[PDB]
Amino acid sequence: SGFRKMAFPSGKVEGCMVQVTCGTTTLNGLWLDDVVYCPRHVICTSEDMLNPNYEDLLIRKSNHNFLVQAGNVQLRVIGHSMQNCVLKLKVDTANPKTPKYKFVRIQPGQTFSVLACYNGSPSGVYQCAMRPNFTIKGSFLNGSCGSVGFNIDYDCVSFCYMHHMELPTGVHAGTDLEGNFYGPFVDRQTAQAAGTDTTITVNVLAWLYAAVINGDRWFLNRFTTTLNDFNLVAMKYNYEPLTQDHVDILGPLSAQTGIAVLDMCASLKELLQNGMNGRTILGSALLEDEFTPFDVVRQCSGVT
Amino acid sequence: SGFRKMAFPSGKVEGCMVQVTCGTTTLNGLWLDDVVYCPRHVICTSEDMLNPNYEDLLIRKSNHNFLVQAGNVQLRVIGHSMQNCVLKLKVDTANPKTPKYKFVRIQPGQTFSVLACYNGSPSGVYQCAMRPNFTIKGSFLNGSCGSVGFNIDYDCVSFCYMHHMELPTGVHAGTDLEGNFYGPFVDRQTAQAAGTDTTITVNVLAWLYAAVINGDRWFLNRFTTTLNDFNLVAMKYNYEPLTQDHVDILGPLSAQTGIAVLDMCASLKELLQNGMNGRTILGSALLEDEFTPFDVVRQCSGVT
Ligand SMILES: O=C(CC1CCCCC1)Nc1cccnc1
Ligand SMILES: O=C(CC1CCCCC1)Nc1cccnc1
Repeated sequence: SGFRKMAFPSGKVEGCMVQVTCGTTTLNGLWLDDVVYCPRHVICTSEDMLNPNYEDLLIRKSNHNFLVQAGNVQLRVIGHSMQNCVLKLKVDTANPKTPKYKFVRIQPGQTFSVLACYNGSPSGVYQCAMRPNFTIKGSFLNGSCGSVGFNIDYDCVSFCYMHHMELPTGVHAGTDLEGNFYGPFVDRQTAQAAGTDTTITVNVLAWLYAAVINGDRWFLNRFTTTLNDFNLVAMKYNYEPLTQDHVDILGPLSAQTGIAVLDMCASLKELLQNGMNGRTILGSALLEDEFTPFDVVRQCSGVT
Repeated sequence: SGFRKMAFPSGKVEGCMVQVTCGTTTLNGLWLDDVVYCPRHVICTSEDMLNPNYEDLLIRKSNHNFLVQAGNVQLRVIGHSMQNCVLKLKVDTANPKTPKYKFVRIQPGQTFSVLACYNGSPSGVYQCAMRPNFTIKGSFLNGSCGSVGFNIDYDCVSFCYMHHMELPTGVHAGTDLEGNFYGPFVDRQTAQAAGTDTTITVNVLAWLYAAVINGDRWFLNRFTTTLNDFNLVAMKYNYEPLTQDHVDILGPLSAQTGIAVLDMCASLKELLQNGMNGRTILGSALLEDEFTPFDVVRQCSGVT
């Protein structure tokens, strides 16, 4: 019993973290097989960061200008190329710690573990959601860039996120491992407002199922609702509209708990309309939206 | 910027996790040098678990009855002994992944990372506090026992916690790595009520400093207070009394932010007396007490 914002075990990712230095700027790289993936803003200087001409900047850089250090051993860089907003540095050595891995572009609402890194060294790990507005609410300083998000299916590490920039609002933006930004963000030093952030309704419901499973049930009411009723309430409170897809994905939690999805929606509806009246659910005084139905099933059954 | 309930990178601990099986019961072991540390209730059967005579039970067990498996290779067990509530299984092979480590008994209020494990396999990692009543609010199922808590100072893993039992209230109890329970708990199948849990006041203050640093400051007021005034308010609300020690430890956050500790106490006082009025601090609708002043400094500066 008990329920925690649990991150994936970070060991398989630790073994892939390197330091990347170009001119003066240092940040993190991801060493998989004989390629190191890092943010392309590694090649920038403070005078460039306004509106960097990454193509013109990269012309001026040679394999020898990319200092790649794994612990206390340097990697020889035999190739460099720019794919969208990441650099691929071909090195002469395969990372002997390369886990089974894929590159996956996650969907907003989907969760992942971040291993925050500085100078290619891990500092810690936490679980995150891709916000509906394609931002993450991270813990990232100068030198945390190139830290990656991931999921792990048994032995396969799915890399979904590379950290690039912090918005003036203090929220985080980043790319997939093909260096495509999640959201409209560009790697520049300009004000870039994040759209309206909605609450990930299906994740709140999944978390309400986790609560019931772990014995927090005071919020179960004698009401039901309809997708269309519930969604009128969702709109008001900037929740994502609930679809039959979302309901289908909650089926395992519905089946286990025997609480129909639309009944739980009616619990959610009442919590939105009346607040929590100074009570808590799984040690939280607000509605947690960063556990997927998958996350709840995994943790509540103990998948490894 | 941003602030997260961050766990230590779990890789150094993953490499120490094994499976321990005695009779039918399976749970987790910790393989360091040529010793495997596991909960002694591994030797119990469901008929024993009421009031187990661990000494008499252990008589009946031989080195060959302790099946110790690291991934898909068995360890030969050349010795077994009981220290308090853990078993030390001497194996013929040193764990080649043994990190630098110590065994440290933590103080209540101190935090640590848990790597929850099943069948010697990691499932995930989260940050925890030893509650003032020597319980932890974990995420642990059947087979999670022998999962360990830890801190990491650069390269040294300090093991502080081994998970043993869940109380009927669904809160967790466990030992240091010398198998001494934190708190009054015994490894039996009896109702064992946990004392009153207080809020770890110094950690809330440290978290209030983290909030101010990350730009959440709406709770800063024009008031101050005194240790003795503040502590009258602490009592009412079951906060731990604040001491000069606690104030001394907040000095780095006070100095950085230039907000005297007793001023922040006066912020805390008002939050206790008036609640949060439906606002949030670092994405929380209640007062977080599971970040130490050390934790806040580490994360806000980015120690690795
Ligand atoms: O965002 C920047 C600088 C950006 C990076 C992209 C190019 C313009 C400059 N640094 C940073 C700081 C804290 C957390 N994350 C990232
Ligand atoms: O607590 C028990 C059984 C206790 C263990 C000690 C001896 C009496 C039996 N199992 C469990 C379940 C979930 C999380 N943690 C532990």
